[PDB]
Order: sequence, then C-alpha cells, then structure tokens
Amino acid sequence: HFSRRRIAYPFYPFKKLGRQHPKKHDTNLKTAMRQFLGPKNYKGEYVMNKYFTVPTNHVPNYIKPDLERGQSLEHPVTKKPLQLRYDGTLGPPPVENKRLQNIFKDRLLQPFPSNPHCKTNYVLSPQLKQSIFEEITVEGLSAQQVSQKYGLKIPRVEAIVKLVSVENSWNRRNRVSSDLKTMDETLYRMFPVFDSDATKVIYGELVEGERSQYKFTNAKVGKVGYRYGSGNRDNKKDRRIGFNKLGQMVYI
Amino acid sequence: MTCGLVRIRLARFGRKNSPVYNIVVANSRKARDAKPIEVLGTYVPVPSPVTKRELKRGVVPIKDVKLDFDRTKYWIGVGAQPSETVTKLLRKAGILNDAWATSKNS
Amino acid sequence: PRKANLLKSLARGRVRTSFNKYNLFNLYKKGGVDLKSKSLYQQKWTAKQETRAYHGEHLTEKRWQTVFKPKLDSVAQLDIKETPFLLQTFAVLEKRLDFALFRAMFASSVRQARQFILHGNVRVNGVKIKHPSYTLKPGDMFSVKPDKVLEALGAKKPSFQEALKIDKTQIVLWNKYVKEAKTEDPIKLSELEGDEPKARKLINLPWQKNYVYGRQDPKKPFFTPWKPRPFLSPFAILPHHLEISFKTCHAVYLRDPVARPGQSEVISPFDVPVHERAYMYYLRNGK
Amino acid sequence: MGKGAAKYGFKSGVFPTTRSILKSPTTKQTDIINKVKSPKPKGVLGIGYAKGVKHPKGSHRLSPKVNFIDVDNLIAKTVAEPQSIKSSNGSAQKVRLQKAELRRKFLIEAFRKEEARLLHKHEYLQKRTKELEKAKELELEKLNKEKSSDLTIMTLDKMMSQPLLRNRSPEESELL
Amino acid sequence: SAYIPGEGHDAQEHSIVYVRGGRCQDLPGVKYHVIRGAGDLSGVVNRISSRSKYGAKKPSKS
Amino acid sequence: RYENRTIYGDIDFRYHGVKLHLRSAKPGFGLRVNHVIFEICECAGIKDLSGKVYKSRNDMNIAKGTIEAFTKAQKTLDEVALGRGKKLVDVRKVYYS
RNA sequence: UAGGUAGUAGGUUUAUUAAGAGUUAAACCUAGCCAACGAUCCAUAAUCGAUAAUGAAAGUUAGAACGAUCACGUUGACUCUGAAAUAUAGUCAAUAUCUAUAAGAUACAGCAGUGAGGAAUAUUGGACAAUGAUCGAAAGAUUGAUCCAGUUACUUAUUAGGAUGAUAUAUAUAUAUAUAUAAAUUGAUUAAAAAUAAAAUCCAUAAAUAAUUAAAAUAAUGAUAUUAAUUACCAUAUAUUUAUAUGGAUAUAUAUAUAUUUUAAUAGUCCUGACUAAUAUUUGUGCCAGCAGUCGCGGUAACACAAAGAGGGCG
Repeated sequence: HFSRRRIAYPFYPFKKLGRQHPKKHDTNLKTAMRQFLGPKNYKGEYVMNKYFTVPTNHVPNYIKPDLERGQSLEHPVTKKPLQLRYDGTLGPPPVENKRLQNIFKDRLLQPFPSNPHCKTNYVLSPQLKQSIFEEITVEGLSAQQVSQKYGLKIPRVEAIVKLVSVENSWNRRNRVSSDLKTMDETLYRMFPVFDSDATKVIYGELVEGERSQYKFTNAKVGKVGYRYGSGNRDNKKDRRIGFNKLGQMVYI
Repeated sequence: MTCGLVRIRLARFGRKNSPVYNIVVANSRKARDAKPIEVLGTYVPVPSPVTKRELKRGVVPIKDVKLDFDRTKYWIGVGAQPSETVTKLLRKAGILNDAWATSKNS
Repeated sequence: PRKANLLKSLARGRVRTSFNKYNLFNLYKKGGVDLKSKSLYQQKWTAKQETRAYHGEHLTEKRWQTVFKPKLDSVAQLDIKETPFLLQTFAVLEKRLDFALFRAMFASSVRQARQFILHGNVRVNGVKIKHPSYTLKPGDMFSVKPDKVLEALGAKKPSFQEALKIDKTQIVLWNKYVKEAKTEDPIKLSELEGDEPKARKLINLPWQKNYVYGRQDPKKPFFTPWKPRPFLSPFAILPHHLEISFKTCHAVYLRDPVARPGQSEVISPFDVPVHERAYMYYLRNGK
Repeated sequence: MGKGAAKYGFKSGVFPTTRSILKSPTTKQTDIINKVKSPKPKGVLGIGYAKGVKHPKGSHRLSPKVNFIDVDNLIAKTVAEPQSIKSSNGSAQKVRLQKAELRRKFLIEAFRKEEARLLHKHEYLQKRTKELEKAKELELEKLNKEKSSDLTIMTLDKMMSQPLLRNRSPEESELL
Repeated sequence: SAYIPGEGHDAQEHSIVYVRGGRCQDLPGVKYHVIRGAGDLSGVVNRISSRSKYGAKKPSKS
Repeated sequence: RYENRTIYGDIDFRYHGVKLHLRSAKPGFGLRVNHVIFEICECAGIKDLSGKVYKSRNDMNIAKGTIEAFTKAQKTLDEVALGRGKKLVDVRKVYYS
C-alpha cells in the first residue's frame, strides 16, 4: 500500500476493456497507447495523432497531453480536434480542451511534459552563421566583443567558425547529400531562431643527415620521471583509461 | 659496453608493447629498477606517432624523453657509465662529445 | 543487457533516451514519479528506478556508481529564479560521447548512438573514436556518418512485399479517385514481386516516377524517399552546451553541462526532486 | 589513494631526493663563516656550553665548524688541466682524453652552478625577504588608518586612562 | 554441531563434508551449517529454486 | 531561513532526549539529514542542510525537536545585528558566485 | 609477571677496534641503575610508505600486490676470506636423503615441477629481440635476472545489434483507407497481465576472406606472433574526410556500358511478510515437511515452507 507501485496505467482516464472475447487475450496498457495512437494506415504509419508528422514554422511540437488531458488525435488537413465516440467512430469533442488553445507563450519550448527547467535552444539563423563566418575572416573583431556584440556565447561564436568553414568545405565539395539539402530545412523549422534584436625540447641540432626521431624534453631532477610505487589501481575499479592519439582506448 | 662502479641505466616501468625505459643513474651493485641514485628522465621505446599525414611528410614520430641534460653532468663528470642508448642520446643531444662513440656496429 | 521486463514496455512505465513510439507512449502516459506515499528509501528507489532508465540506461550500476561524481557544476555562468542544482546529477553522462550523441539527435537511441560509435560512424575532432564510453570535452566536435544519421532521422526501408502493398492499395485509391472523378488501372501482385524494377516501372503515379514507395532507391537501405523518422519532436531537445549541425550531420561538445536560474544543460525529463532522490541514493553509494 | 599522497596534491610519488652537486657550505659565504663561527649564545639555549663546567677534554667544547669548500679551488683539486700538451700520438687516446676533460668540465660547471644556487639562496631570497618586511607592514597599513567607525570602540578610553592599580605610595604605606 | 539444509540428506556416519557458517536459530546448539553440495552430501532433488544455497545443477530437460 | 535555502548557522538544540546537531551547508549540498528532518525540511523550504541525532533518535521527538531548533536556536542576521548594536554582512553575494 | 639488576649503575685505568661505550677482554673503585607514566619476565608479530582498503574526519585495518627496511636460505656454533659477511662459503657438530663407501655428496626459501598439508593459489613453456648483469682487448659467450607467451573470471576494463514492429486475407496528391472474411497463444473477466515480448521485415558489423604490415630497434637482430592495427580489385596521386580521373584487375551479351569476397548474434543469479524494491494471482502441504541476518514463519482459505504465473535486484 504505502509503496505498492504497480502498472503504469494512463494517469488520465482512458476507455477501459470489458467482457473480452475468450480468444481476445488483450491488455489495458496496450489499448491505452493504442488510443494515444490512431487506426494504423495502409502505409503502416498513423495518418492522425496530436503530433504525428513534424512541425514546419519554428514553433516546436512537444507532447502536451498534460494540458489536453489525453485526447490527442487532431485532423491532418483541417488540423481539427476529434475524440473516440461510444461505438468507435472518431469525432469532435463538445468542450474545447482549453489552455491548449492559448498554450502559455514560452511553455511551447518545454520539451519534457514535466521538468519546467529544460527548454530547447532556438536554432541559429542562416544570416547569423553566414555573417559570422565572414566577420572572422575579414577582421575578426574580438570574438569576445563580437559575441557580446552578437549575444551568442564566446565559445558559441567560435564553434560556429569551425562549423561554417566545414559547411562551406562541404558546399564546395557538394558532399551535402540531397537528403541534407532538404532534411536540414525541416530541422530549421522544428525549432525557432535567435539573434532577434536583444625553447620547447632539445633538437636544435642539424635535423638533416641525422634527424631527432628520438625527440626529447628538458626537465629538472626531483620532479621528473615515473615514481616508485604508485600502486597501479589496475585491480581496482577506477583505472585511468586514456585514449590513443591514433584512436585506441589505452591505459594511462 | 658501458659498465662501471657508477652507471646510468634504463629503469623498466612501462607495460607490454611500450615498456617506457627510465633514464636513471644507479650503482653497478644497485639493480636496474632498484631505487636509482637519481632519475635523469624516461626514454619511450616507441617513437610517439605523429599525424599520419605528417608521418607521410618530413615529420617523423618522435619518442618523448624526460632526460635531464643538466643533471647528467653531475654524474658524467663525477664518472657514471650511461647506457649505450643514453650514451648516444648524450652524444646526439650534445650533452657530450659524439666521440663518446663506442665504435659499435651503429 | 537490453531486455529486462522490456525497455520499450508500456507496462514498464519508464522513459528511455530513444525516439521509439512505445517509449513515447510512456513519455506521455506518465505523471510525476509517485513520491507522496513512499518513505525515504522507496522515494530514493523510485527516482533511481526511473532516472537511470533514461539517464544512463546502457551503463551498468557498478560503472555508474563509479562514474557518478558527488560534486556537481552549477555555478550559473554570466546569466532571480533558483538554479536547478541537483538537475546536474547525471551531467557525467551528458559529458559522455554516446549520451551526447543522442543529445545531438544523430542516433535514434543512446544504445544506437553507442552502436554508431562502435561502427566508427562517430568521429570526434576528425578522429574515428569507436568508444561510446569516451567522455566528450569542451571544444570536441563529434560527427556521425550521414547515412547513419539518415537511419536515425529517417524510416527503415520496407520489405518489397510491403512496398507493393502500399502501392497496390494506393493504386486502388488512385483508381477510386479516377472512378470518383467519373461520378463527379490496378497493377499486378506476384508478377510485381518477380522483379523490383519491373514492379517499380509498372507502378507509376503522379508522384511515383516508376518507383515503389519506401523502396524508391533499392540501393539505399533506408525508406525512400527518406520518410523522416516520426516521434522525433517529442524528444527533439537540443542542448546549448552541445553544438548540433543536422545539415552536415556534425555536432560539437561546446562545454560541460552548466545549470542556470531555472535552467539545466542536462536534458532531464525528471523533476529536480526526482533527480534529488536519485542523487541522494548515489551519494551514499546506492545504499 | 594514500591520505599522505592526497596531502601532497594526491598524485605525489616518492622519489630518491637528488642531492645537489655541492656537498657542503662553501667558502664563498664569508657571512656563513661568522654565521657558523661567531660567538654562540651560551645561555638559556643549550647552544654553546657552561663556562664553569669544564668540558670533557678531547671533545670539541663547542660545535665543530663545518668545513667551507672552495668551489673554484676544489674544482681543479678534483679535476686540473692535463700536464703535457697532446702527449698522445694515438687518436683513441686523444678522444678518451677529450671525452675525459669533457667530463671534468661538467663537474666544473656543476660546482659553480650549485654555488650560484647557494648564492641566490642567501642573496636573492634575502633581498626578496626585504620586500616581505615592507609588504607585511601593508597588512596594518590600510587597517590602522582611522576607520569611519572608530569612536564606537573608543568610548571607555578613560577606564584604561585611569590607573587601574597604583598599589601604595612609600609614606602612604608608612602611615598604614 | 552442524545443520543439514534442504528437504533430503545423505548423512551417513563417516561421510566427509564441508562445514560452513550460520546459526540454526531453533536448534539451540548448531552454530555451524554444512554445504549441501560437497563431499558426500548431495543436492536436494527437483530442488527448483535457490538451488546454489541448496546444491543443484540447472535441472536440464529434453 | 538564510538565503531561503538553509539554516543560519550550525546548531545543537537538545529536545528532551534527542540531541540534534544540524549544520548549514554550501548552496547545492542536497538535503542530507534524518528521514524525518528531510520531510520537515522538504515542507519548511530548507533545501541545503546536514546533521545527526545522537542519544535517542525518537522519530516523532526528532520532528518536534527539529521545528523547535528552527525557531529557538536560529536567530536571523537582523536580530544579531540590531541587538549587538552593530551590522553583520553577507559576503557570498559580494562575490556573485 | 612486582619487584628486577650484579657487568648490573656509574668511576677510573689497560686490551683490542677507523673509532666513543661494560662492547668485549682485563684490572681496580664505588653503589648504583630500572620500576604501577608498568620494570624485569612471558606470549604474539618481520617493519614501513607519497602502497592498498574503509570513512565525513580523526582514524581503523592490511601487508597479496608497488616500493623501502630488516632477517634467513636445514639447524647450531665457529673460522678464513675479504673494505664490508659468523657469507646459500668453509669448518665441526646436528637432522634427513644419495654416489654405494670418501678426514664423501646433497639440503629447490632461484625457475619449472612433484608428494604432503589446506577451503585455496599456475607451465617440468619460448627467447636472449628489448632492458639490465658477469666474463672478454675485441669477435660474442652466459644469463629460469628479464622480456614474452601458457593456466586460473582472483581483480579492473571493455564488448556481447540495433531500427521497426501485436494477425492474415478478399474487394474497392490525397484523404477519416474502406468493408468483408475469418482465425487470434499464455494467463485473465477488468485497471490482470505475459507482451515489442516473440515473428517476418529490416540494417549493419564481429567473425569468415583476400590485401596488408606498421611499432617495441636497430647497425642488424622482434622470442612474442595467428603481430597490432589497417583493410576491401587495385594502384596512381588526387581532393577535404573526400572525390573524380586514369590505367591496369576484372567485365557480359554480342574491347565497355558497368559489377567489383562474404557476414551472425547469444545470461544467468538471488529475492518478492517487515526491515528491504518487488499487488495477478494460484497451488501443495499441514507446527509436518522446510525456511530463517533480524523480527519470526508453519495446527481450517501460508505474501515467510515447495512450486506456478507475475515481478524486483546484480550482471
């Protein structure tokens, strides 16, 4: 009782099951999700579900079955709300779900339908990325000042520098698969857009006819090479698993 | 070819494949890995691999050596016997005359 | 190591780091982790039994209990609301490459992210890192093979029979459209199954240029014309500490997750108290 | 991890200490001379001895002065320049002689470098401690200056100003 | 003094066994238990669960 | 409450037999105290405390004891100041973590 | 274990000693010295760290492993040697085995390995290629140090496959696909599931196959070693991870217009009255039979025994 913790039956009320066919052999948790879903289509997907396909206008479409109780089968073309009727014919509701009509403004950027502290960061605009790539390779006014000048965080703008340059390289090489040539457009429209106002080692010797493959490093006795002891915590469960420059997990 | 009362050897602390040698100065009686008189540095057997493109170019993988050039002096002078490798290292690093050559097949 | 009472189990009311609809059902078919009739232990346990299933599902308990770091990073960088501090409990996972790959949405699940890394599809700073255990560091760009990203952000190629069924039903609908137009040609079956091009050429529609739906490109083993993967927006969370470039299928580890007044870089679908109970449990080494 | 290691920045690692090539205080410290020679305080401190107590004869009554090695003087006493010129007419012999003087020159440098280490130890650190003397007086520099609110504490000055205990005057006791 | 666990034993005077730790709570004397699975002691039959503690190899099937 | 999260200063109120010894902790240190003190702290607001109960951990008494500590041995900063005739200060914000 | 101590306590003067001292040896004085803040005596134990474990910290434990110190090489003593050894030597004795009778030889606490003891701990391996060590002017000789592999889940670590999916039929851009034909397992009579669980689809890689070939080391020499990796017809270098272009490799029908080896998947184990996460029930038994850290549980519907379903742990 004080703990119990059983099946995760939908928190919201959902049409249950009764006097099942002896062969029906069915489950409630299945019918529930089944209603969160809509009569499967030939194509095999679900022509209708509050959020079946994908958004297309910078406004994200995060699950809000909280505000809308549970009914979540809007029309594909008329974007018109429906609900399941006694016999089993999809049809409109007699009461506006409320709130879902005037969804709290910012709330739209609240991915999880619980944590009120996780918010999707609006995508960056093409112009920002374009203008930003040029600013560096033109004068590169202090990224620190330019980031302040452009809101974006200091390591934010600098990250774009590498991305845009790589994007440009890809554009020149046209590597960008016809897929990305479109897919990206859908991502650009699943989230919003920001920027709206608001003397080192020993080797000085002749490196020709000799070479310092056996390169070195100067140091001072006392604080230098390996130590006698350092119980190799290799039989313990916190070993130092460094990664080879080549690309291989390698022990410290 | 480099043995005497005071010597400079390579302590073994590296694992398999890459047993990083440790340029250490120890007495002849003292064992190689036995706490040496002083640790000049560590000489990796495998040259630290450089960028594969750099490897294709003039750049060559270079072993990382912690050898303390100024420190060996106190020993070279007093009179230690650096391992042939260390001997060569000193010769190549300019620590001592290249003529410290032992005229081996090298 | 990937089954239990089911990872995508409507009965197992636990969210996973995935984009699957059985996992999605549990995203919406769930209220706050029940914590009003439980004692400290049961309160801690419910949290763990729930946070882990999403925050570090693949990793083992022994590993996590060693990976979890008591001290957390929450100093709100240049940014009054209260900083969700204990929401950075599983920040170490967000730091990990495999977890961050799901955050970059270049893999359907963190498990698929691990596989993509294992395949060598994941390359960090141009280095083909095949270790999902690797922990990404500030300024570490992590890129996944575009085809793998397409697989993660696109539907899978249907069986040739399924493609024919979709077309033949659509062809019947097309015939109905023509018949309805009259009021206002069916293709074969076994013959179509004989050869994919034969069926593709025979099944031609205004949109179908002599191809079959889902198998428009036989060479591609992904649905064609790359039907975008569904149930993506429900889990479409893009971290500010993780740069993401779907266009180039590239991502960059900008910085370690940093909590801010009413904001946490950690993508946590669990409440701060839920994270708190789990965090408290791990603080005493899962006691 | 050893709680000891932890104290020394966790990662520590015990290492045989590298003794400086200079083995003893040098003659290049003519103040160290009197520093380790000038009269000892034979008083409360055991340093020194008791004048009345006759020390056991055959024993240095006071602490023996540590010998001050002359770096340059010894340098050659240890390794002086060969007497003949190229007495050798054999190459290997000349190479061994050169390899040789080469090893002496490093010892010559080591002694001088170690002396320089001792020199700055009683020179650079000394003039760097001078800045400590002046830098410390800065602790009370900003503090001693009258702070806006100092009248509050300075309110019972009379109590300390008044003689708390004046005992009794000579005649004042006499009458008693 | 030991205690034999499981429902079925092969206690034959002069057998050799492997003694383990544990109280018998009821038997006010047996402060040491024995292992149903070593020496001459056996493994309960059809023992379907907790087999290890009670000695038994995955009852295999055809 | 101090900074609306933890107690003002380390306390040691002894209620009947229970000897509670709660200590204020840095912002972040979660709720680390006896189950009961946790639920009181959960409802009071304290979200950063730490302590221990010695002689007699009388569950209920711990609860009466805890709220008694919060009201008896937790003088706010103002009081300390007005009373002593001075003004104590807060330095953590003067740094803006 | 309450009194201990007579070279003991100190003093002086000799012997020897690199050398001070009852340190020995010697000689002679004096009466001390230690002790209930534990003497003397007995028992146990190799010691320790910047090593390992546990905790909040003080600490607490260990002593395998890393490394430092000691001490011993069957026992005892002594002796020579020798800077330094009561030397894993020698000497004589002691204990126990052999050449088969020596004023003999051996003593595995060097590496393998055997028997024993024990709950319990490995190959009668390969190489001197590396790093050292001894001999030698050098040539290079030796090296069970050492480096390598073998056995052993003892430890750590990493991997151990995703995506998608609750039937199957027959008819008839989009969009409310639309009827019908049925069937349709394990529970179950509804908030009682098992169950996306299986299944086909689907997608890869591990491996399998060519190709390959780094680096430990070079002057050469690599024991390991089926090398590690890379690696997919190739070079050729392109260009940017990448690409096109060239020839050869290989290409059919009748030289080129392209192909360009193949490819999987699989967990147990403990618990489910409370402590302590584990509600879908049911069954058998009958204070027996068993379980049980602790509370206890078993005599007529046992959540605690023994099971089934269902489930929760660790992996």
